Amino acid sequence: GAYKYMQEIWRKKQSDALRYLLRIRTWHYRQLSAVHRVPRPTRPEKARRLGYRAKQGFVVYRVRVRRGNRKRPVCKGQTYGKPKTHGVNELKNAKSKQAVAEGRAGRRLGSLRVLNSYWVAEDSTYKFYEVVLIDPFHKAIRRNPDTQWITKPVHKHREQRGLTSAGRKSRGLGKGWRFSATRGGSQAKNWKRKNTKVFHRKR
Amino acid sequence: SAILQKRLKVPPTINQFRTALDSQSARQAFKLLDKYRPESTEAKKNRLRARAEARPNTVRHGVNTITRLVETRRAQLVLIAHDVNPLEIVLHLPALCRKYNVPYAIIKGKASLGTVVRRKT
Amino acid sequence: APRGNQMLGNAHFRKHWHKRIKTWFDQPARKLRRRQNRQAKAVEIAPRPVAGLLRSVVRCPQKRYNTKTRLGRGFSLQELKAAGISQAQARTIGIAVDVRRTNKTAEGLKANADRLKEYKAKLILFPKKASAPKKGDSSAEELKVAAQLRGDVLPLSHTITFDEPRQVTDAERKVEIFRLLRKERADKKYRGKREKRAREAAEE
Amino acid sequence: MSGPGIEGLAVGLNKGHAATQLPVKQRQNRHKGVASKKTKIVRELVREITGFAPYERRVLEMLRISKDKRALKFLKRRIGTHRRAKGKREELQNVIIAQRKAHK
RNA sequence: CUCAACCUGAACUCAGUCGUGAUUACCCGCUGAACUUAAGCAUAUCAUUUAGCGGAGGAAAAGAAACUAAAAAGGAUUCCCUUAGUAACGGCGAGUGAAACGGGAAGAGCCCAGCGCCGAAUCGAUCAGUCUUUGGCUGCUUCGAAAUGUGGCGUAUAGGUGUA
RNA sequence: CGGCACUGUUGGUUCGCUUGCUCCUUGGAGUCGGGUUGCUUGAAAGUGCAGCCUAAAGUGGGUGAUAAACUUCAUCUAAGGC
RNA sequence: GACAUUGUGAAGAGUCAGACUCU
Repeated sequence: GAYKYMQEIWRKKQSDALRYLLRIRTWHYRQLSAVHRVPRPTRPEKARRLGYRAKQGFVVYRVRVRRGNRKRPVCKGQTYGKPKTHGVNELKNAKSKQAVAEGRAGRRLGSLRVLNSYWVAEDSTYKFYEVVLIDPFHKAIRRNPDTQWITKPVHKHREQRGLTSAGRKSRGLGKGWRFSATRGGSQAKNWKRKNTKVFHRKR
Repeated sequence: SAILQKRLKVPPTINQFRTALDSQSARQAFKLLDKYRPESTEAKKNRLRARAEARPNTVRHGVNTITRLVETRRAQLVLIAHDVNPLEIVLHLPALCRKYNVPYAIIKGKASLGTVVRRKT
Repeated sequence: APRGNQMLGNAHFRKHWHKRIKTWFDQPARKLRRRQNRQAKAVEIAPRPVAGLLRSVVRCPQKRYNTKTRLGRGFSLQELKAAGISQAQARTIGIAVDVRRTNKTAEGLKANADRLKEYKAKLILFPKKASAPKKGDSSAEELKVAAQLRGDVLPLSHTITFDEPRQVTDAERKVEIFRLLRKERADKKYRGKREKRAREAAEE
Repeated sequence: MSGPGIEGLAVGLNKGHAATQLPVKQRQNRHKGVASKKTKIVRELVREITGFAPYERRVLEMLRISKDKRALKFLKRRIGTHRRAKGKREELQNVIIAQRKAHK
């Protein structure tokens, strides 16, 4: 099908053709607002494999995120502590730029539900993602028994709780000994379990 | 944006879409295509109640549909719109058609082609 | 200030442990709640076994435990085929299917095939519509003795048997067990060096 | 080997409790990785369309000059791993051979 | 230059929706100290913790292996006992510190993209009938979404064609 | 007020399912991986997370807890979802 | 200072064997 060809073509981001297209598109994106509604996905096949359907109730937004580390917000780099906490500059955020972009889209659009997002462009200053969202109250969504899951209260603001694909990557979930720190579904839960003092009834 | 697309150097595989069928050849192509337009809304209305009381040749559309036809060498002629945006949707067709020896031309107007098919684009 | 002969202290109480304390005063309450849940489930799914699906037999993984068997997650598709049970049919008649496990040894496959066979022998199938039975469904007076089963389905026996006394054979005595063990250890340990020597000899 | 005094060995090259082996059949999940014919056609056509990346072009120049070690080091630095560097170098060497045969 | 498409972007007290703000015991994502211990103190410790910000539910999160392991092998997630104050980390100082196997509670499995086939077979509003009407069912109702592809089969246990 | 079980009725729906043979077919990219920086872990020539640079392949990719080549294998199938 | 953002042409010098490097 054509979708396989689109996927393979998009895999070649250093080719002349895709470099030209990305240059044009990045220039265009830099002139718009930070969060901006998009008429249609820029990468229909990527959106499809992330879960998008060309059906009423699915919407696409483009979010621009500033690149680089996260400077510690202190006055004149004054931390007032031991030297181990003096770092101000080479400090990296715990969440990825994609996760931050999904968070911005979700915060702005409170009545929709963030489904996913994908990379569309980047320059030295910005990274551009497109977030696919769903309107949980459109009947085209509520009557389809396959998208009904996202219309339930337990999925409110998934990006603010780190449940989207981009969000989960930062939580360190997985199987095996490499991911044993998050047994129970979260590092905080596992830490609580390991650091609770247990007093059995008969001891 | 229009100015930038001319100012920058365009790679050949992107530039091939700028040179489209000339006016006369395009008119001939559309004249041929208009003979096999899909079923109209009024035709559907009139046929529905007759069938309730009781598939010719047609132009096929859609990249995935056209891509399969080309790979199976079942299509005789393929017309590709020149203003497809995003362009990656049809970036492969000119080379794919030429690889399977299927005649193809980049005709002007995804909206003109959509009219032939009773669609938007 | 420890004084005299003492074991050096090790108590891990230097954190704010008073914020994370778990007591077990609700242990009998939890026991009662789980018994009540089992009773409710039994009423809900009677006459099906309260335990639920039938589980498979499994050898414990490591050599420290490989002489013991235990209940597994389910039956492999190879075992289901050997017992002549479809996976779809097993899901309906209440047999656990382990879609990840595969059998690499005839003895392991056969044990579970026999387990499936005895479960089928002990099974009682009610007619899909009480008015009209069909083929495979159990007989009328069989459906009267039906009773809910409690505990594991086909529980495993852990009794240990002792081999019968026998005669000490001469060939048994003439074997050098310690020399054999040390020879095996040496052969495994020096296998690679001998291969290197053989390759060098061939090259010369 | 089983016999007088031996019912199985817990150590050595022939250790293991005796058991009968069933014939081995590949699991379905193992099939992932094989290129389909259509996928190979797609990849070759997309290569023809898009072309080469800048580091690929540099490696092609090195291979034309026959600096295999320099190409390997460059690909190790860029791609990162010896395995991947070897794979990419072999593919680009095939490209060079095909170009030579086609043109000259 | 006329008319008509599409694309992109607007304005509407246009028709009908939805979000905001509370609560803290538990839950999810971030941000993030110092007192204190080291008989001083800077790494370390306190602590991936007070404090700060955001987001849900009756539970949440996790969850159906890019797993454990190296047996004659186990087989989603969650929780308990044990492993164990162990392997390991640490001015190798003060201190810190898991997991698998094993015994149990409970146990339930699945859906896409892609490939391929049917190919718009799919869907929202509106109108008219009809019912058990705080919502459903029927359409030559009229509009619109959808070929930059909605629906059907189908997802690693594979799947599909024909055939018995 | 609920939960059931059986009867009737109303509306929708069912060319399917299993096993053998036959032929065909079969997959997620600025992602993985690599360098470096910072945090974090019991994880020790890097356990997890992230910034920047680099940037894939297709029996390929990951993993097998001491780094690297060359070898025996074993085990899964990441970058989508309930 | 290096890398990325960073594109399109000329002249000189130097490497190679039409590319690269600089200015």
